[PDB]
Order: sequence, then C-alpha cells, then structure tokens
Amino acid sequence: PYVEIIEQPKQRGMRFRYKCEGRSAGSIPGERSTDTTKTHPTIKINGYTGPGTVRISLVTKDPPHRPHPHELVGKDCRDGYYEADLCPDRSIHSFQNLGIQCVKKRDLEQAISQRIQTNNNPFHVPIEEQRGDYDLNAVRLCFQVTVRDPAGRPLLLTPVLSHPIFDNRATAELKICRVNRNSGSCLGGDEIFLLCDKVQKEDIEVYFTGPGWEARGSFSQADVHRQVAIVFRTPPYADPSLQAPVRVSMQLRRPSDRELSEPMEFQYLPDTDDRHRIEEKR
Amino acid sequence: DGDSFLHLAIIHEEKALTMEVIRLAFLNFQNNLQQTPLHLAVITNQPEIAEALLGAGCDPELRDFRGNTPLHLACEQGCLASVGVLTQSCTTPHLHSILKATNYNGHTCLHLASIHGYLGIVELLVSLGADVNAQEPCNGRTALHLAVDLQNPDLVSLLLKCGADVNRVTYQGYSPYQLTWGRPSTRIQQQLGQLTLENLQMLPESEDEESYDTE
Amino acid sequence: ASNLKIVRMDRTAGCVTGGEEIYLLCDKVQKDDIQIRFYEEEENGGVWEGFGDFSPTDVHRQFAIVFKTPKYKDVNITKPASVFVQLRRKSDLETSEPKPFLYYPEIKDKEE
Repeated sequence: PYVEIIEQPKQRGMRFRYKCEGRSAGSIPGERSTDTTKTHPTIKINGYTGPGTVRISLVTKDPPHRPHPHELVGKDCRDGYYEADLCPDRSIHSFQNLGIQCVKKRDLEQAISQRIQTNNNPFHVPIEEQRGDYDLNAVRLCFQVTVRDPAGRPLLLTPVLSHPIFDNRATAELKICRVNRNSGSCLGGDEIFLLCDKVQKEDIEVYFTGPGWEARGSFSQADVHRQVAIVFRTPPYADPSLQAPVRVSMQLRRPSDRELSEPMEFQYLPDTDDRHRIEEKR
Repeated sequence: DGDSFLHLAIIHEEKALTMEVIRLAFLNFQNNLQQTPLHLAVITNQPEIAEALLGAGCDPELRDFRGNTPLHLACEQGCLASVGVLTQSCTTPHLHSILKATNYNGHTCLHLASIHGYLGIVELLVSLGADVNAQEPCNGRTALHLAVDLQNPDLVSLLLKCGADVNRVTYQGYSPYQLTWGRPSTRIQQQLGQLTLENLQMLPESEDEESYDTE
Repeated sequence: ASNLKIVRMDRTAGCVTGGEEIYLLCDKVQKDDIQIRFYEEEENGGVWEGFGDFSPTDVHRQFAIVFKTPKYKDVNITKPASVFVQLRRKSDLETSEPKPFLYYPEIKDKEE
C-alpha cells in the first residue's frame, strides 16, 4: 500500500527554463540515463494494482516542504502540476514527459498565489509555514497517488519525495590532484583513492580512455568524500590476457557537459607473477 | 625463496616424494614470500597434501607476505576442497583463529570469498562460525557493503539469509543500501530498501560545507 | 565544526621500516593544527609514540591527508605487531578514536 520511486530523476544536468521562451522540448531524465540510453522518473505501487490516479507536483528541497513557485509543464499537466489516470494493467508507472518551468522572482508572488489557490500543497502546511525564503536553485517532485479503499473510500497514499533535482550552474575545472595508485591489474578491481578539487557526487565519474577503448571506474555516490576525494575500483581493461604492460589515460568527467579533466597516465598490467603468488621458472 | 624440504616437492606434484613421512622440533619454514608448505598445497590446489596436516603446521601466524593464512588462500582461489580439508584442522576452534583471522588488508576468509562471489564458500564459512557481519579496517565495510559495491545480487540475498545486518554502517556511517546510489542494479536497491532503517536510506545533502552522516 | 574522525584509510597495515605512503579521509581538519599519531601501550605502562610525516600542503582541502608511516619501535621483530593510529589537534590535544594498525616485519629488507 505504498509508492516507491524505482527510478529517481537525474539530479544535476537539467536547466529550469521560463514560460516566455516556450514550453520546452525535453523532459526530466531518469537517474540511470546515459548520454545514449534514456530512462524516466519511475514509480511502483505496492499492495495495489488497478484503477487510480497519480498527481505530481513540485515542492521545496528543505524539510518544510512547501509548494514551489516553479510549475511542471507538459502532458497531463495543469495549474502547475501533473495529474493523469493510472493504467490499471501494471504496477510500475514511468513518466516519459515532465518539464520544470521556472518562475521569475518578480512574479513568484503570483505563482505562490495560485499554489494555495488550487490548494496544491501535498503536505498542507499553514500560511505561516510558507516563509519567503524559496530556494529557487532546486525542487523535488512529489508523488500523490490515489487508489481505492479495501472497501470503497478513495485511499490517498503517502506523498513520496524524489531526490531534489537541480538547475544549470554552467563550469568548474575538474582537476585531479593526487592518486595513491596509477597502476593495477588488467582484470580490474583495484581500489584507488583520488584527491581532486570540488566535485558534485551526482555529476562525476572516472573516465578511463584508451585507443579505441573506454571504461569507467566503479564507485558509489557515497564514495565521493566531501567533494574532494573519490574512492573507486578500476574497470577491466580491453585485453584481460595482457602480456606486456599498457599505458592508459584516466580522467575526471562531468557527464552533464562531457567536460574532462587533464589526463593522468595509468598503466594496466598482467597478473603474471602475482596471479599465483609466483611459481613458474623455479 | 627460502624453500624447505617440501616446497620443491610440493610445487612438483609428487607422491611420498612431495609427502616425506617422518612418522630441533620437526617443522616447515617459509620462503621469501613467507609461504609455508601448506600454503603451497592450497595455491597448487592439492588437498591431499594439505589433508596431511601432520605436525601442526604453523599454529600462530602461519601467514604470507600479504598476511593470508592457508585458508585465506583457499577462499580467494575458491577451492572448496581445501576449505573442506583446511577446516577439520583442530585449531580454528581456538581464539583469534582463522575464521576471524585477517590478512594485511584486514580481510577475513569470509571477505575474500565474498569478494570473488564464491557463494558456497561464504555459506560454509558462516556455517562453521564466521561473523557474517565482520568489518574490514579501511572503511569498516561488511561483506554486505562489498556485495553492494560488487553489484552482486546473488551474493546479497545470500548474506541476508545468513544473518547480515542490513543496517550496521561504515566509518562514514553508510548502510549497504546507501552505497547503491549511482550504481546500476535495481534488484539490489529493491531487496535492501525494504529492510533498511528509514533514516539510513538517503544520502547527506551538502550540510555545513562538509555533510557528515553522523555516527 | 572540526570533529576528529578517521573516515577511510587506503591501508591499515605497514612494514616496521616505515616510509610507506598512505591516503586518509576524515572530517574537517585545519592543515596546520593536525597530526597523525601512531602509538602502542608498553609493558611498563608508557607508550611508544610515532608520527606520520607530512606537511600542511599534504592536507587536501581540509578532509584528507597523504602521509608517510613512521618507523616502528623495533624494525627487527619476527611477528607483526598491532598498534593504534589517530588524529590529534595541536591546539587542544584532542584525538580521534584509537584505530588499529598492523606493523609487519620485512623478510625482504636489506642485505641481499
């Protein structure tokens, strides 16, 4: 009897745009989206399946989750949020279309007017719990799912918040300062501590490029220590039966703009003598 | 290689040759790699030679240049036979004993077997008394943190039925689930989300120029 | 603000000879007000004290330290010895929680 986001939206990367220009053209990508593979904000209902509705509104990033002056745009959207029927045949609901339309502070006093007008306040906070500090830098999608009571009452499920999604910053200079290791097995799996300048954990990776080769270092968003260090494991090299060491490039890469830091040489090697605690040629 | 009257015999698959039966204190030292004959038994993958523990081979450190005990070697190589033989050796029931022993990386036999996804070795170990929730010193990760990092779903469901505490954190205060963010496996963030404490699920959000988990 | 905790260490073992580099992640530290103290309780009650060789410039952006292990009190022991390592502010002498570190011998160190 609950809604769980299975595919959080991509946090960094998307630029909140204004109505004057136009509606949009592109929608909020899913967290697992790559520059080639597409995904979208996806949810899943538990303990239930059948008719019903889903409402998706914007809300602040900070605890007192107040409605947000920005207004989701696109299909099934109106007044500022999204609202459509729930396909009864499946329990997983993805949104292939959703756009964050930003409001201009000069008219933010109007946007909020409408918010309470259409009483679009998922967590319904009082008018005194709606201060004037609106972090227009971010926003969080709110999932108001409605269904049927085991009897007849339209059961309104608990509103689930997505990870805040941010706007366009750009521009920072990816710089690798130190690396405790610039050599490892061709079978990959080597842990490496890398010290860098400030980086964002939802928008960073370690790009290992070679001649006609390319892989990424394995690590979690949590392995990004305070924006200035990254602990990850090296990917397997193209040739896993390497007989002679091979130099490869290793760099910081910001996905949202394809930006790359200066390359640092990295030398793959075979497991030869270590793969069996030395034996051959006694 | 300060070989003994057995390494050569050992490396070279031999009968009584590679198994001189005697039956200054009869013993077997180790090479420049700190490998005792028994380590070679495992590395070489010849249980029988190991089967013949005979004089209680190195009962204290019995380690290598990386800090592994023979059983450690058996667990990262994945030889079920050796884990089987090297387990009857009546010493592990002692204190500090192998099932709790760690190499110079603070890795347990359980850790090494989890790292290489040997689901069967992990099962036998926990069965024999290994702490499924034992932590490794670098970051305090349990084998469940490693299964998530290794993105092994088969491994994580197996640590779950072995008693792995879905909660329990790292020196950075992260539950295994908090390590799923930014990774691929939806299957992993599904079999853990449910189990994990409500406030051990999300990641810190740029707090006071630092953002610690707190623990 | 500047609590003292060792978050992650790329290595938790080392040779008694010392000199081995090590990356250490931690909570906010000031580069000129911090040290890495290695130590072990002794038979007589005193403690062997050893420090990590590093300069303020090694303290990376307030949350990391690239340092070099000190030499162990006895570089010729035959079996590894467990000691403790910890951070310490110079200004008030507070330390992070005592963390286990293993010094092992060097069967391959000098002469041939």
